[PDB]
Amino acid sequence: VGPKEQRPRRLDLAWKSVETNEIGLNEFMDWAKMVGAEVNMAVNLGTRGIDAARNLVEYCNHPSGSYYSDLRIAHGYKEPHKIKTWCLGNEMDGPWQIGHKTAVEYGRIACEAAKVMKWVDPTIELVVCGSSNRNMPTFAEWEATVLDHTYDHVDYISLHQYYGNRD
Amino acid sequence: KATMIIEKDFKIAEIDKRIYGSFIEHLGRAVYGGIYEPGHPQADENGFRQDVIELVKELQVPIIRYPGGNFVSGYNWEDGVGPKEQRPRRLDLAWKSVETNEIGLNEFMDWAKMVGAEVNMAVNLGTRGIDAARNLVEYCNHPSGSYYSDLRIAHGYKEPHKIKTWCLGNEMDGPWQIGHKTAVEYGRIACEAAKVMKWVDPTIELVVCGSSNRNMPTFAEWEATVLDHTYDHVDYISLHQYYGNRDNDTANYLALSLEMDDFIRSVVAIADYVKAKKRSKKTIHLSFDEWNVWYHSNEADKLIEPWTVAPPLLEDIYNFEDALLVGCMLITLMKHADRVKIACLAQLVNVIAPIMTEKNGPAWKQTIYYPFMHASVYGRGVALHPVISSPKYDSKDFTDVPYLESIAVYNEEKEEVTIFAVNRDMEDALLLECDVRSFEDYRVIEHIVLEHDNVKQTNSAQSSPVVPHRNGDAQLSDRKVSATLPKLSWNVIRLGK
Amino acid sequence: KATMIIEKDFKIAEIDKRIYGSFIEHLGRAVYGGIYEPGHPQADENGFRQDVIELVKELQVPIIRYPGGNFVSGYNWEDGVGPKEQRPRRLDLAWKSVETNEIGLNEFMDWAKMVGAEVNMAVNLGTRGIDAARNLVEYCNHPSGSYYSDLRIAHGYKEPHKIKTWCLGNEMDGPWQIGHKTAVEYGRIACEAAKVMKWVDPTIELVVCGSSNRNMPTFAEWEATVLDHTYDHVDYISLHQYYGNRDNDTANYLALSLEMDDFIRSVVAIADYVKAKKRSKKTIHLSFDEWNVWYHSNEADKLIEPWTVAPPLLEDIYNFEDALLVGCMLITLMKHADRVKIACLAQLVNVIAPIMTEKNGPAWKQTIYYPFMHASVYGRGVALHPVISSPKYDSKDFTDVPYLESIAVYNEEKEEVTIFAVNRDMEDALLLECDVRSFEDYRVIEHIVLEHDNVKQTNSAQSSPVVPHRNGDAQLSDRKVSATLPKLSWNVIRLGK
Repeated sequence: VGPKEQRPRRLDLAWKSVETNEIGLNEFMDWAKMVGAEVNMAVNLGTRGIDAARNLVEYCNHPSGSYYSDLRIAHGYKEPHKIKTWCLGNEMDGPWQIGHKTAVEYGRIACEAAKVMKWVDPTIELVVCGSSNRNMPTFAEWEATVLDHTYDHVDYISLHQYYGNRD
Repeated sequence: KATMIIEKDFKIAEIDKRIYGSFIEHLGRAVYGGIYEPGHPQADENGFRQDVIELVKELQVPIIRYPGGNFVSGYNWEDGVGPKEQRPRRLDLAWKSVETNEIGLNEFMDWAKMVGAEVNMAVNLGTRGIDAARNLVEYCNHPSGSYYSDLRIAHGYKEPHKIKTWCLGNEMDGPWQIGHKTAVEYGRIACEAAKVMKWVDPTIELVVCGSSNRNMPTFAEWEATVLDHTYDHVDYISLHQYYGNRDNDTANYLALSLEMDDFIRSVVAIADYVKAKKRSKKTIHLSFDEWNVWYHSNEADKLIEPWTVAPPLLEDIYNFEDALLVGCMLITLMKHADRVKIACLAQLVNVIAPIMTEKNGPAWKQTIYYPFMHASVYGRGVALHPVISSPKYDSKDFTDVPYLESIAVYNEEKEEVTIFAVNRDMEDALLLECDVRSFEDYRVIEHIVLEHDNVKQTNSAQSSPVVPHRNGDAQLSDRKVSATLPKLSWNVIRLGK
Repeated sequence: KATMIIEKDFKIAEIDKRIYGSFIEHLGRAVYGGIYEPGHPQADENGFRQDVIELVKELQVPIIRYPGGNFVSGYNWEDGVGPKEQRPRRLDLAWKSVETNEIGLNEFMDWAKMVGAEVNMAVNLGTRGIDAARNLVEYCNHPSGSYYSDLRIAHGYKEPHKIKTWCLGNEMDGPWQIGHKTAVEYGRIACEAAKVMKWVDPTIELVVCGSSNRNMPTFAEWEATVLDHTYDHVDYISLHQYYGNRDNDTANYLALSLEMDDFIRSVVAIADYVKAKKRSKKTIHLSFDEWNVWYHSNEADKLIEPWTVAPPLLEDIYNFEDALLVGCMLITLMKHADRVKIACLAQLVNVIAPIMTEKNGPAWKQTIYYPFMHASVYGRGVALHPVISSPKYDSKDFTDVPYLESIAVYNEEKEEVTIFAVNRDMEDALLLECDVRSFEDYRVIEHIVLEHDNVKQTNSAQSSPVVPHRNGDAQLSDRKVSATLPKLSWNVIRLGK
């Protein structure tokens, strides 16, 4: 976010690419508007945590009169994005994931992130990470533990599945 | 009388030269007044003491661990790079000193280059974690075209440092450590740090922290748990050990290398337990990345007031018997060349060091400099398995202590065989006979001896009564080397042709 | 071509003769129809087959594990003692057989005495626990003057059996085991059983259960936990391993001893990890108390209906390649004489066995009998460290497999050196040259060879095509023994003087 000359070039470790950040969340919201879609925004719970989660909700959803909401206004977006549905991280059970967490570690951070996000904006919904797929050795055990930690604060649990005709 | 077989075909392993490594921490006068002293008449254009540079070069130290040690666990690497006016003064909680960060990692790399050493760089896993670890690898090793690599270029270092071997934190099991972690907490963060560092640069190697010493209540349990968490992502596990003669029992003191031997075997066993538990084809080796005599300066250190710059901490003044024990420790590393691949004499300058300096004044060699120098210079090649028969003795803490501690190293390229030997006998000479039928056309080049009548004799800036001579009597006749090892002596018998 | 140095002074350790042990379970026809067959023409007045007794004596088996194995985990020792009329018929759930208990422990001890073997007695820690453990030690070992010792006397056995070495249960990690226990559950009960057994008789030694197999999901973790719970009270940890050639790949099959070597090294590492964790001075050794080829009889056993008496279970008929692998396994045990102190060929009679019987008929020697006999008879003394240079091959599961598997054993009292050697090569002879300089005045006594052109050839009661000959060409010349090891052969090269 903010002026392009101040956006850093980063090493994206997920896909081993250099990410320029020439597109960030405000430009993506502009694109989504053009195609008539709302956005299901994911927050980083790999290298980051609860403070970044509340601040991003505030930046996106709080109208004005705080540092992060007034920042979004300064960046050229007077009206809040008012994002309804958010993902609490991504595929956190994966040994290939940046900042992988066990089901307990993830459940705990997701619970605490969910709380602060909803205190910023109680209209939102939260999605907690399921297993990366049905074949994970932690399949089902993961979902149970994660929901045990987050149930009262979240709305959905995720599933991921891909198929292929390799034979 | 003792005997030895010296058979080319009974080999332990090629010695990894990194067993002759060392270590510099931002501790006391190791950096400030040690390697770096801008006011000194013999300082170079960048403030580095040229006399110290020459003393390190003569040791041929291949690798130096940096910047800690307990210091790293509270250190921010960014505080020591870039223009000096923007580097903050910090309270170093490890050594209760004010660290100016006038030396940071780029200046240390410049120093290391001058002494011909690569750097074994440690990352902070005490107050910091995985993000700082990836960014530091990127800063050091990624060529260009990212924020951190281009930052290093801007700071005046166009070519990457290309650091090969990194430490995942320091002594994290210690209750005295900044950001101490349990074995599980450490295993987990080390695993995740290892991953991101290797994704930045897959050519690197990683060292995971062992116990701070063999006496920790979590000893062995720690290593097992840590390796269980990190095995597939790391390359070495570390061991630390210091010794001291706090009860004036020389016989027992010189036997302490047998304990180091068992310590090594124990940690090897743990690595091989975890290898089997994981069904891994990869073998983890050992980095003995702190070892030395350390005890003499304990009481003086207790009087140092906190929050000075470069206090005179850990300034052990070593004596002759300390040199003998260091010699036994070196032989012990060589005899584990199959599994100990890196070792660091802790530390290189001023701090429990073979090299000592005085402000605006001379640099000089402690007693321990000599066996270290001999092992480093003459101990490259293949470590051979000794089948020794030696007489033995009992001490307070040890039974069946051989008077003879020895090994031979064969260097095929130089066509040399070197026998390192300590005679621990406090009263009598030891008549060593080595069966060298395996080596044809070899002769004795020289027999170096380090001895002194008084085991408590030290060296100093003023005078060095403890120094090697080359009047050993080793002789080679019908495929037998016969040598007289004086009482309480370190010996280096060099053969050639 | 291959070379080998046979250096007197480069020694592994004295071989404990108990590495030539075996094992009889109440399984199939091992007891009923094996050691014990009333009315057999060769049966003695106690019903034991004399022909089997002689075949066992010729193997010189020093120790025999009994009575299980999976059987012991559901067995009540009291059911097999006292007057036969009061012994109950039980459902043995291990092998789905009706056990009559016509043989119990006192009759087994009578048999063991006749073959000159001590008994390694196993206790039930599946359905039973510490009380039955102490009571059985008391029954067997306490002289008199207590209920259980006087009971043994009343049963006809005045002198105590004085059993030295006891197994704390059987295969307790196995999901197929009666009263399976987790490593913590097993460690705790084994600890508490060990204590009470040694309080009855402090002269005993105890063996704790390892993993039932290298492939168990709890492998290595199990041993570490179990030893963590039992270290101070026990003496050995067990390993079990079986092999088979289920994909008709001989070259891969003969390399399987490299896996056994790794398994042993792995379990030794675990013991030494726990030793260090405990700061113990005691070293735990290994009892390899089940090992063999086992696979031929798998399909046949599936047809056996439950609840018969003495069914023909596990009746592998071995072939020549099986004997070669057995030879490689024996050499592997000798190579680890320093830490493997007991081993048991599983099992001794009928069940996966070197000795097979027919009812009212003959007893005969399987292919595997021969290498076992050679190893037991000629492999007493000190195992020497093998220094060998052999050509090598790759197979499906193994890389750098040496064509030569060999070790020499030096018996100083007999002034003999025995070289055991397998040539795994499926096409070519190996020309072995052994440097015997350290054995002045030794000559070749004999060179035994087990070879057969068809690896799938078996022996039977009617003929034995697979038998040793003494036409090996080993010869001494200029301090060097040269011997041709035929393709796919087991070789015993005996030297003396």
